[PDB]
Amino acid sequence: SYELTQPASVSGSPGQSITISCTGTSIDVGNYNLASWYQQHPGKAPKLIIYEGSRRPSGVSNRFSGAKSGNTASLTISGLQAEDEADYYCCSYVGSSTYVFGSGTKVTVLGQPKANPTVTLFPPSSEELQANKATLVCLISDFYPGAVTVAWKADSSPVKAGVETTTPSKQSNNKYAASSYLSLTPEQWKSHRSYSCQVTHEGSTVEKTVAPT
Amino acid sequence: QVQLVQSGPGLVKPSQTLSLTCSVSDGSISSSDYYWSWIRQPPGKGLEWIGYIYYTGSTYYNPSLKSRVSISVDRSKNQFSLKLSSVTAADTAVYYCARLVVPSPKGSWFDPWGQGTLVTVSSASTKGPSVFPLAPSSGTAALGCLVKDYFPEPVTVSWNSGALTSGVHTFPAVLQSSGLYSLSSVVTVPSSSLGTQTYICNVNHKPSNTKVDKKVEPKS
Amino acid sequence: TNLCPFGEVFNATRFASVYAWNRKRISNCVADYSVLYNSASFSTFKCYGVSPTKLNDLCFTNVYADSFVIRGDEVRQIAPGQTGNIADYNYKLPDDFTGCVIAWNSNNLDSKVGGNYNYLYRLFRKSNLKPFERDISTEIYQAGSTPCNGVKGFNCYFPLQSYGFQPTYGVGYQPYRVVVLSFELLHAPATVCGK
Ligand SMILES: *[C@@H]1O[C@H](CO)[C@@H](O)[C@H](O)[C@H]1NC(C)=O
Repeated sequence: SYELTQPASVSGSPGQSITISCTGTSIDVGNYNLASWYQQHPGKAPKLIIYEGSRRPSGVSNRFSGAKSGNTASLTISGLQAEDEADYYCCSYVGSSTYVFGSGTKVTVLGQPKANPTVTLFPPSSEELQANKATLVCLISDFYPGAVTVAWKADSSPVKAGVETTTPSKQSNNKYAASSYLSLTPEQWKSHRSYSCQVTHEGSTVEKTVAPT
Repeated sequence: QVQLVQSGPGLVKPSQTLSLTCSVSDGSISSSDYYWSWIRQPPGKGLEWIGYIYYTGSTYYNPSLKSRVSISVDRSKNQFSLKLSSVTAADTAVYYCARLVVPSPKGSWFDPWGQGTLVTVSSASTKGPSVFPLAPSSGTAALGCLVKDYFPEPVTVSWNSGALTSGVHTFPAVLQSSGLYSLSSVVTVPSSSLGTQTYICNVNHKPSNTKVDKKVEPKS
Repeated sequence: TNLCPFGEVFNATRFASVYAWNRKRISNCVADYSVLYNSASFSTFKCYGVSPTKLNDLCFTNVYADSFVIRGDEVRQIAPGQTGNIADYNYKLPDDFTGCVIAWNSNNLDSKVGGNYNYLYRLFRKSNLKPFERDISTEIYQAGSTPCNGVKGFNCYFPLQSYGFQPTYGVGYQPYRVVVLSFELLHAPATVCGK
């Protein structure tokens, strides 16, 4: 089989316990070919949490514990904290040949309250303008859940061409962050009195405006 | 403790050979107790073990890439390298080197890891970014830097040579229709510091060996 | 008027698994034990009921050379009165053992890169092995209440397990080649002597 199977996502409340399953086919007996577990935060390399099924490296919290039910290894995290929100991979030596990692488990800590986004709109810099280019920058941060839509606006008229928008990304405080770019010719920028960036998050709407000055 | 430092080009053209090198510090690569492996992870996907090498030269690759992978070791220079031939867009991934510990049949683990090297497989030529200052205009104000039109990823942005980290927010890049990348990095600072405190972003784009420092001053 | 084929056992290219240990029957030859005790390549050389130096003056009817491979942790079990997975289920020596136990590390030969799984050891058995007993069974061991019917599953395990030798292992987990010499003196003409 070789494909190691993990749940796509698991979730739990703060201070509680969760368990991540790691299902394979190779049925090893007892203390033989014990799996390992790794934590990966966004933009970071994997970090070893559990080795030899249950042993922990020095410096790893005792809130992490490993076990196995013959066919499936399990990583248990007690006393859930906000920083425990990350991706988790199990690893094992399958079929005495290759090293395989699990499908991956996205742990989300429940109980997160709704957060309104902070919009930060910038105008084209004079240096860029003096290079015959113009770009508006609309920055969105500290919103939860991580889904927003962005609508640009010249004066009070919608725009479409020259818009580029990121996918939301989890930041350090577990909230989300996205950014949007509006490319313009300097003529278009100086023609209209102002451009706007309207961000919608969970029915609420926050707008920002900037003018050529 | 041990340390692994990765190095290598972040851009490889199709059908060319990917080449990476991992250097070992605070420890000898000529240890009979350890293996030295490579692991890759396509963006947004999972981890795939490529292969490891013993300090004597013996290698053991993932058979799904055995035909294209060549891992070597240089114990005199305390390094081990990776070579992947006939690369395609499917090979664009972050590549890690890690020490593989196998002391018994009880278990085995990877510790520690390299910081990761993003290698993009594309035909678009390397291009350095243009950096424009995002000037603040207004208790706290927001200012930043715009890193526009570069290829490939990634770029490194620091503020005041690392002396400013609190409140810094380097957003993920955006892919434009032209195929070039563009991102901005901002930091929120007190307003009273604008006329005295100097704020300089340090943009580093290793694929083009371009490092620029743009001082962000208020509009005038 | 010759020299016994002790080189076929010690300098053998391949060794058997401990559960299916290989026995070589030695008879009608002149045994030069000076090749063994004067060799500095042996990590274990324990003799019971006889002296290494005081062996070239002795004659024996038959000599039995048993050869296999185990972990370094399990070398202490190849001795009279020992217990453990090897002494109980793989290779058992009697309390009145008369011979020598010889072993040496073979990490360079019997530990592959990627994992050498050709060497096995019996992990499950209903009762202990009698001295010099050799169990080569592969019947599915029943460790539970329900019967197995020859299929693996809950409380129905395969009786043999692999060593998975690799050079990165600790010395207690590295392979060790063992040669056990049994000296036999019956009411028969003695055929194996020394110088
Ligand atoms: C094994 O071969 C070596 C030479 O390779 C020799 O010195 C040694 O005596 C031999 N051992 C036996 C038991 O024949």
